[PDB]
Amino acid sequence: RPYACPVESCDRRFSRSADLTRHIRIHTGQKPFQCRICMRNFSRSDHLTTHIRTHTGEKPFACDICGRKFARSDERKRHTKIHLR
DNA sequence: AGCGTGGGCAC
DNA sequence: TGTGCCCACGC
Ligand SMILES: [Zn+2]
Ligand SMILES: [Zn+2]
Ligand SMILES: [Zn+2]
Repeated sequence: RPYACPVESCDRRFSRSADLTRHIRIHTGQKPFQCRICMRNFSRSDHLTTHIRTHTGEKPFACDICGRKFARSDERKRHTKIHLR
């Protein structure tokens, strides 16, 4: 990991500089992506997309066992295991 | 549960 | 780099 975060209080190191560039947003407080519905700002475009589903009710991920739908794949993943014994 | 949000990284 | 997934933790 050649790329160290230059912020004094931070000890994170990255394999790729582009990842350090994304990381630095934490320290600069930069949130370039805004939700046009509630005007909230987010650090990443991926997180803005899933956030928008909280407004639209879009839930693309259905449980294979019971059909319950979720906005995110990881939510469905956390859910499916409840069907275990 | 609902969902913010960082880290890894494919493309 | 931008875009956007998986994974994982947190409240
Ligand atoms: Zn840092
Ligand atoms: Zn919003
Ligand atoms: Zn289910």
